[PDB]
This record gives sequence, C-alpha cells and structure tokens, in this order.
Amino acid sequence: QESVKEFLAKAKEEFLKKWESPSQNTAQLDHFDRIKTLGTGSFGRVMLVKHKETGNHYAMKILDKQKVVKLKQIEHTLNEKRILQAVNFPFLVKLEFSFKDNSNLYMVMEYVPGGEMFSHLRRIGRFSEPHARFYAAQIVLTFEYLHSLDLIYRDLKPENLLIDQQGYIQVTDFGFAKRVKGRTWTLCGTPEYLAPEIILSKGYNKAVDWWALGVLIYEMAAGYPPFFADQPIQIYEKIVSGKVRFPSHFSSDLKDLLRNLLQVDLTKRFGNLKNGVNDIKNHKWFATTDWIAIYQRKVEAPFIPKFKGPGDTSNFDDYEEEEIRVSINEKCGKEFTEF
Ligand SMILES: CNC(=O)[C@@H](c1ccc(Cl)cc1)N1CCC[C@H]1C(=O)O
Ligand SMILES: CNC(=O)[C@@H](c1ccc(Cl)cc1)N1CCC[C@H]1C(=O)O
Repeated sequence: QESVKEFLAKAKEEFLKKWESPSQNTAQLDHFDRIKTLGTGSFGRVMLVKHKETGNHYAMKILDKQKVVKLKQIEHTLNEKRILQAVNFPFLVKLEFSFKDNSNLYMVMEYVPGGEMFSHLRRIGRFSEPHARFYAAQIVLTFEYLHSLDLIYRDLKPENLLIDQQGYIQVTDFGFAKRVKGRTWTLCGTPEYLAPEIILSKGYNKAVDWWALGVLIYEMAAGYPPFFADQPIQIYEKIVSGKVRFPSHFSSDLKDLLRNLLQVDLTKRFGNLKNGVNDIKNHKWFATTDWIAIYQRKVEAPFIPKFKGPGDTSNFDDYEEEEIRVSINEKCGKEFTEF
C-alpha cells in the first residue's frame, strides 16, 4: 500500500541524514552514577547507570577498546554505534548518548526494566502461539524497517529482545548489525540461530534475519530451538540438513510458516522472495494480527513484566561488580576516531 511505501521512504530519508552525519561525544562518564552490572561479554559490559542531574536511568554499554581490537570487533563496534544513532523505530532500544575516553567506548541506551525475553521464556517454559505471534509480529515489522534501510541485524535471539513496561519488545545489541546493499561475509551470531549460508561461509544477505526469525518463533512456541544439540558442530550439521521436527502441539499454520522461514535454500526462503516481507505478513499464521495496531502499540500485551520502577534490576541477573577504569593514556585512538 502506498501508505506503507511512503512510511518506509520517510524512514529511509531520516536514517540517511543521521547516517551521513553521525552524532558524537554527547555525554561523559562523570555525568552518571554507576548502579549495577546488568550483563557481561567478551569485550564489555552493560551497566545500569543514573544521570546525576536528571535522575534518569540508562543501560550503559561499555566496551574496552583494547579488547575490541584484539577480538577483531573494530568495524562491528563502529557499525553498532553509527547505526544506533541513526535508527528510530518503536521496537528498537533507543541510543540516548555516546562517547569515548582513553580506555572505553560508551553507548548509553534507554533502560528497559522488564528483562530479556530469554528469562521469561525459560521461566514459563514456552509461549502460547498468540503470545509468540505478538512478539513475532514486532520482529517482522522491525526487520521490515531495518531491511528497508539496507541494514541486516544478524543477532536475533531471545536474550536480545527486552520486554518493556507495556509488554512490548525492544531489540537491543546492534553489535553485529551492518549496512549491506548486497552480500556480506562475516561469521557472526550465536550457533542455534545461524542460517545455513553463514555456516557454509557463503556471501549472505538479509535472508539470514528471516531464517533467525524462524528459529525464534520455533523456540518461543516450543521452549527450545529447532536445531538443538550439545555442541556447536552438531548444531551446525542439523542446521544445514534443515531437518526440523515440530512438536505435535504446533498448529498446522505455524508448521507451514516455519518450513518457509527455515528453508535451507535462501532463494526459496520467506522474506527473500519477490513479495518480500508480505509473504510473511500475509501468511495464515498471522491472519489475526493487526499490523497497524501492533506498530501503534494498541494491542494489549500477553503479559506485563513485574518490576517496581524504572530503577528496578530484579529481572536481570547478578554479576561480579568490576571497576570502570579509565587509563591515564589514550588507547587505540586511531582505530576509534569516528566513534
Ligand atoms: C503508520 N504505519 C504504516 O504505514 C504501516 C507500517 C509500519 C511499520 C512498518 Cl516497518 C511498515 C509498515 N502500517 C500501515 C498499513 C500496514 C501497517 C503495517 O505495520 O504493516
Ligand atoms: C545487550 N545487553 C546485554 O546485557 C548483552 C551484552 C553484554 C555485554 C555486551 Cl558488551 C554486549 C551485550 N548480553 C549478552 C547476551 C546476554 C546479555 C547479558 O549478559 O545479560
């Protein structure tokens, strides 16, 4: 519909203006109080912080420049920040400030206190199909938006989907997102969610996101991912076979959608055909979905996370609390000039 085409054209105009002229250096570390570590990774951490003047809470991603360099994530970290400062969509966590210092890169994101979908899914076991569908619809729209901007997300998994105060998803972690007009080649993503063409070291495209949506929908509705095995090599063999077994409790419509998203041949995969995202949005499994009402956040969510306020960390887990040290000398200044 022309209304959708015009919405996406405007979205792309607005993205490109920020993409071409990225914001930089919009806060500094001593404007915030450190509260709690919300998560950790190979080269950084996410910390709940409070802005000392406004009292607002944020999730501050802190990346150690020297570890970014050593783990070959320079371009990925520059992609992440340049993309996040340029996008704007209801189901993406917003980047509020970014800056760097002698030791670290900082991305100060809105704080979503409801926690990761991962925790909620593991606690309940599996989501009903309507509940999985409510979240899936948000991802479909988010990927429609991102792909229209030539962006591939490349890290869809339940840990990266935060549940907000209204029960809606906010996607976090753009560490593997990239602007790609054709193909790209980097091996990245978590094993259970990788498309076959990534495992096989091919040049791949936005169809890997639609594969990962199939994995996410399966895992939401089953409670476990479709290619589960004990070690990555075994997961990869299952993925490239694409042999999927569906629980008998799945509806026929869900199984049909998943066979088309978990299509090993990327040239036959839903989301990657002539009709693009509309093969997904028009599939029978989504027949009850009001796409506009989802976008406008007018659908009552399947559940509302329990939390006490914008500073509550009870839905995140506990980590050893380590210093945020800032060296007296600048590290890796050249590599991160554009950040
Ligand atoms: C203001 N909203 C729209 O123009 C779109 C929309 C929203 C987001 C995206 Cl990424 C694409 C399209 N509405 C209108 C009709 C279809 C429906 C939809 O959400 O599919
Ligand atoms: C995006 N938010 C997070 O917290 C991320 C994270 C942590 C550190 C960094 Cl540098 C980047 C990303 N992790 C990784 C998977 C689960 C989660 C955690 O540990 O809770």
